[PDB]
Amino acid sequence: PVTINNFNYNDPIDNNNIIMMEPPFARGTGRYYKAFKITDRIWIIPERYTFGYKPEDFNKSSGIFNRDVCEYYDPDYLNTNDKKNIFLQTMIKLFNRIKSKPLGEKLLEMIINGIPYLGDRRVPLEEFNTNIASVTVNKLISNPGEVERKKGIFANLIIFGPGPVLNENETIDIGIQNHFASREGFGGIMQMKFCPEYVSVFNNVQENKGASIFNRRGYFSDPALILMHELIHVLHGLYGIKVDDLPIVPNEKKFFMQSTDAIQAEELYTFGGQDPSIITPSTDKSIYDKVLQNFRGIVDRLNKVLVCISDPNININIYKNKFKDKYKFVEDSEGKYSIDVESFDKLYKSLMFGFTETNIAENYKIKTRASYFSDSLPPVKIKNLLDNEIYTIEEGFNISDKDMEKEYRGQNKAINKQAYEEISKEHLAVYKIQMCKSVGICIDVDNEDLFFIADKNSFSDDLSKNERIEYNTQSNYIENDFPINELILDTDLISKIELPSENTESLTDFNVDVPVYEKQPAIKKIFTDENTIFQYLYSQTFPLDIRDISLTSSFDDALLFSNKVYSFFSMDYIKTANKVVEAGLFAGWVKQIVNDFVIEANKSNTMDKIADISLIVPYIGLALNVGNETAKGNFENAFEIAGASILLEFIPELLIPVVGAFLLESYIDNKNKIIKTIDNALTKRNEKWSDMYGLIVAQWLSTVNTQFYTIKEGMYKALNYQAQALEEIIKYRYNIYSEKEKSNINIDFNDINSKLNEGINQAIDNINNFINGCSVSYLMKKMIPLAVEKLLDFDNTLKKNLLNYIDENKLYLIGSAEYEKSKVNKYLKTIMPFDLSIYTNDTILIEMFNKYNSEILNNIILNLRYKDNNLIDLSGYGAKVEVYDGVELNDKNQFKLTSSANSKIRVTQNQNIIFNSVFLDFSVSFWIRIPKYKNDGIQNYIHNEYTIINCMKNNSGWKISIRGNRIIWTLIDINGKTKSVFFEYNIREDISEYINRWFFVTITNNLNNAKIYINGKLESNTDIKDIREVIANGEIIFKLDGDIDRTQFIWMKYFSIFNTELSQSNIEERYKIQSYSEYLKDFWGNPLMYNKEYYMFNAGNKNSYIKLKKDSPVGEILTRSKYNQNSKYINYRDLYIGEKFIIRRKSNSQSINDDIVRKEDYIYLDFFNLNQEWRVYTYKYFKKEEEKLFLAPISDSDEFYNTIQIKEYDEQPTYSCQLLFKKDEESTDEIGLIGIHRFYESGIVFEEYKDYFCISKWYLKEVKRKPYNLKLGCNWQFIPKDEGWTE
Ligand SMILES: [Ca+2]
Ligand SMILES: [Ca+2]
Ligand SMILES: [Zn+2]
Repeated sequence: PVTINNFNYNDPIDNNNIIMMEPPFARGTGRYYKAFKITDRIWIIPERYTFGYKPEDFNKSSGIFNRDVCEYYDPDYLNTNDKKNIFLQTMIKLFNRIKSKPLGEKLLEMIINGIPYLGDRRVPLEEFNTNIASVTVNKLISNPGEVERKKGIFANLIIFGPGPVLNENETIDIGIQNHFASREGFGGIMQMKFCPEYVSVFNNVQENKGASIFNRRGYFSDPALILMHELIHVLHGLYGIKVDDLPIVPNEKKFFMQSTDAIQAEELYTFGGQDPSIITPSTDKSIYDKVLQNFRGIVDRLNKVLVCISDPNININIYKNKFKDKYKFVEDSEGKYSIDVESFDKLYKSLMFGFTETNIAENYKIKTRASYFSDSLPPVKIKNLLDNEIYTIEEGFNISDKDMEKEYRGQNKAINKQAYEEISKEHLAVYKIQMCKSVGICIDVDNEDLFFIADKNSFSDDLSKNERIEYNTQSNYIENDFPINELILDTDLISKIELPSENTESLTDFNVDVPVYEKQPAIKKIFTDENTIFQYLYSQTFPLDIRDISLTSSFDDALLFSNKVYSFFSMDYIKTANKVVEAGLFAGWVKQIVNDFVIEANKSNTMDKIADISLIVPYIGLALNVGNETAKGNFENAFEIAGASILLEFIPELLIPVVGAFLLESYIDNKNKIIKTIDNALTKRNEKWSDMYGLIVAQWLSTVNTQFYTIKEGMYKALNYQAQALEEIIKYRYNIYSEKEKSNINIDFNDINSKLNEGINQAIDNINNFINGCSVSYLMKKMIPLAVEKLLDFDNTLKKNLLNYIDENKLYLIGSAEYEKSKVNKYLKTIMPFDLSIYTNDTILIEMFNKYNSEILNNIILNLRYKDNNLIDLSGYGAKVEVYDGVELNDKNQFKLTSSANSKIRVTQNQNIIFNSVFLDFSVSFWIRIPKYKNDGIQNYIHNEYTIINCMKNNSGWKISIRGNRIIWTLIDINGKTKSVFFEYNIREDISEYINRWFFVTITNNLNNAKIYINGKLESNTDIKDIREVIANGEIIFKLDGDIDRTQFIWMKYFSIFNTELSQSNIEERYKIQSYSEYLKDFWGNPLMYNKEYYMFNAGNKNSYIKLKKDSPVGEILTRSKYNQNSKYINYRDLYIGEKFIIRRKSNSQSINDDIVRKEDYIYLDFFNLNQEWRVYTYKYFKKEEEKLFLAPISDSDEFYNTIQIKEYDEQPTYSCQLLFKKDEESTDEIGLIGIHRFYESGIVFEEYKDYFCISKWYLKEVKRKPYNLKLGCNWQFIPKDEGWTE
């Protein structure tokens, strides 16, 4: 158990637990400090830390010590005894809060027992030397009047009050002759500058801190966690493992980059959480090795130590025993000390990954920042930590009895205001970057708001070095984690060995290196005329001395006029916001513009499913103009084209080393070692893959995700500014009225602000998801594949290497040299799948990942789309696409393959996308229109199979071919074994849904089946378990190839590939998404047009058509003629028959050229009678359920309705549409729908039934039934002449 001593600042000196100490950095001169022993080996000195600081530095000046801290100054802190005593009592409570839990008590116990080795690098191995400034510190025994008697003592930790900057807590170790004992295994006296009342403030952007913009957002820190954070550094320092290694260093070549001090891996380990992942596994191991090496040096000293000259009273055994336990060395029955790998490993992990701020915060239920790389904010002052009404040893601020326990409400700035006070900005110092334009207006930006981007130098190149594979060689992995529960329950973790006496001989060699600090300018100017994020956000603010503003979509005016504020919301929203109204209409207006705000903010949930993009926040580009001029042009389009990478302010130069070559150890005649060797090189190869991935994740987190975090923050600020601006306008407008008018104006600013705030929170969530999705997208498509390339390159080089090896030893491999020849190939075969959770256990990151991977659209490895008269791949994987001259394309994303040699498309697929699941698992989807066979060429049509899409590599692959009325899918495994599945549509039907008609195809493949889907429905299946490997990433060729007729062609649209098997659900869903359009379709499936001749088809009367009756102004219904010629293979009904209709537009007399017919349009339905154009009418006064339509010349009789509204009642994809007659555009009185009705006719000679072109009210209720009755006689389709259909 740990004992926390008690005392008052005025208690008298006793030279034991209360002394006059001579601090290490005083170099043995200067005055002493009243020091209090709070526990063994730990001292508290309630005075300001002055070593290395000028006295005036304690005042706020025009400078700053650290560029990334809102520094608070106060030279009066601790300038009295009562203050010093308060400081003491406060420290006592914090230490008490700390040991209040097992985890904290152990940290304290580990620290107390982690006494520094007696000596350092300069000391001889056979000796213990206490006479160095990292081991002994002196205390003055003498009477106040002389330094006559000084005594030396051993100490582990000395804690002072803060230096010039109150909120800049720090742990310092002792350097002597340019070396640090605490960094080389010995350990040494640790010091700390600490301030308990002025704690840091932080807030999680992805989360809602009270979810109120008009209120204080954020959380303040539990000073006990802050202290435990520093105590972790102390623990590292004491055990001598606070080693230096390759640091994370920020790139600063660009003005938008954040400037900050280099960050050592130890710093990130201390914080824990995601941060350790920024330290590559490479460096992780480098550090592990350095520490191990340091321990080897100590264990060797223990086996050599003989005497201690410095203190003749030191008991060598007592210390050898203590140090043995400290470092967990093992001693044989003979007394020989040696390093035990298990014990070391566990001890190392415990100190670097067990004791972390993250793990501790979690155990003590204390809330803290998300990552070391989180924007710092202005600190707040806790009112009184000594008041149990506000802060307790057991719960800190989150006191349950006060209901401040849930959701860390006790640390919530908006909820626990009685706990703290805001700080006088007048005393805060903040490093700023002043961006001036070469002219000239200037903008100040906090160095915090810039983009932190790790320079390439931050990462290890170790992967590029050679490796020696020997029968004994083994893998190397360091899990950046540690089971906190076992750490807490570890029985032998805490020493049970006697702590030696702290009294020793006085220190006489005061040699030590003292740091010297100095401020630097708090403002750094830079010149740039760039109008990126910083400017855009700026243009959205206004001066405090200005209260009358106006919104404007002009970024340039906003900058030029203080009364002008930029808004990235809609033109309409902007106009309404600047409107001015009568007091009596003000309330209406307030409700209107506020609701409008929420609408605009909510556009953050926009979907773009047709472009295979689920979520997109359209206004991000206008709001920040971040990355590549994202404020110009249409953002959504730009995004569809280049994706996530267009949002980045800078594209990072990744470090992807060529994996060092392997060197295997040969063992002549030894059939065992030779094999081991081989096996090992294999395993090692896998370690190389993992290490490479970690290297990637590390760079992604510190150069990419960091930028995206900056963007999410920028959006939060942008949205906040918009609300503030609107609020400003509202207040201004309202205050223009008289008190009398105001009294009668019903307005509740609390509901307004609540409305805004809510709309913002919704938008923030959408924005956060969109951005995380982008980040993960960039990782997986722009980073990972490049690592895969070099990793596969490595594999190959290793492949021959291994073979050539087995080769040379085949002798000593005799009758087994074979069983391993394959063993090698079959290993370097199946590669390693990337798994984020392997390099981190951060909940947020893991979830981002799983979310991404659970979105089918991300399984798209090829998506050919039309753009600026050209087909490009928008999968994001960069496939190269060559579209040759003979290929015709349109902006309808339709492309045509002809019989010409140059009607061809070549796709060079990305070779670095994992596509070899090792069982075949992928899908292909596309729309197609296959022309009808030539009646005189039917034999060749059914006989000649021709390839349309071929993807082969080494006589293995897949292909789509066609033989007449049959489309075929074929696979060839590496052995030449083939399998196919096909879909054949019937060519003997009166009317076909497929011939010359656009239809959706989808082919799925999995270890067991090959399935063909047509329009969302499954049509064919083939068992493919037999098929072996199938190379599928070879070149893809789109071209007709086979004995085809010269007139043969094929139309294709939306060709795409997924590296997985699509479910019936996904397929049905893709069918619907791609079928959608505002416009109606024609019989063939192309968009319906105005001023285009069409024959009419009836879905309810397939073999019926319309003809003008000879003696009557009506349309009679005749039976379609059918295929005349003979042949046992074909049969169909003629389509180019009946009257030739033409759809005419209604409003806008902008001539009658042409255009697209959209659902709900009003039209005239005409047809050609000889040289004239007639029209279809309805007698307004028919009284029966149905009426025969009136067909006559164009005129405007008041007895006939002539206006028709085209409709779509079917909610599922269809080429049918319906025609409605309504009183007039306005009226909601539906006269009826156009269809066909049966009539009984009995003349003097003939007696029969005869169908007519009618209008009918019966259809009105029928079209509402579900499912939609496709057979309804009111379902029509328009057939225009098409080269794909001849009769
Ligand atoms: Ca790591
Ligand atoms: Ca302005
Ligand atoms: Zn730290």
